[PDB]
Amino acid sequence: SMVEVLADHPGELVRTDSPNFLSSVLPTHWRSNKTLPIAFKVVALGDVPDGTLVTVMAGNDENYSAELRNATAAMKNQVARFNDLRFVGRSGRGKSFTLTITVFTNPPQVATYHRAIKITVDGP
Ligand SMILES: [Cl-]
Ligand SMILES: [Cl-]
Repeated sequence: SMVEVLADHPGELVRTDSPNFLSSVLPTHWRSNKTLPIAFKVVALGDVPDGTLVTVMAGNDENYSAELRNATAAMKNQVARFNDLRFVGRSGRGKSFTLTITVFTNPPQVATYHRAIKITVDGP
């Protein structure tokens, strides 16, 4: 249940654009190819079997799909923890990326992370 899920992770999860998923918090601006400060997690509020895969993609109007590293994780106890997601492709200082989340239930569901992320060679 959402109340129970919030209660396992108080103060750590944010809405996605889908009522069925929450996520951990990403930086607003990060350095290309740098390890993230908070390992990314996608949390299912609904039933998602263990082993269900989750993949993320990043892009914008200039770049349909920016390079990522380690952009797939598997659900376990309704949480998919990405061990080492990295943002490699750069948005530049003037634009940011939207991060789309795909959860490979049958059939797959798509969610979007709740903020844009800027990726530059130097970072913030
Ligand atoms: Cl790229
Ligand atoms: Cl850049």
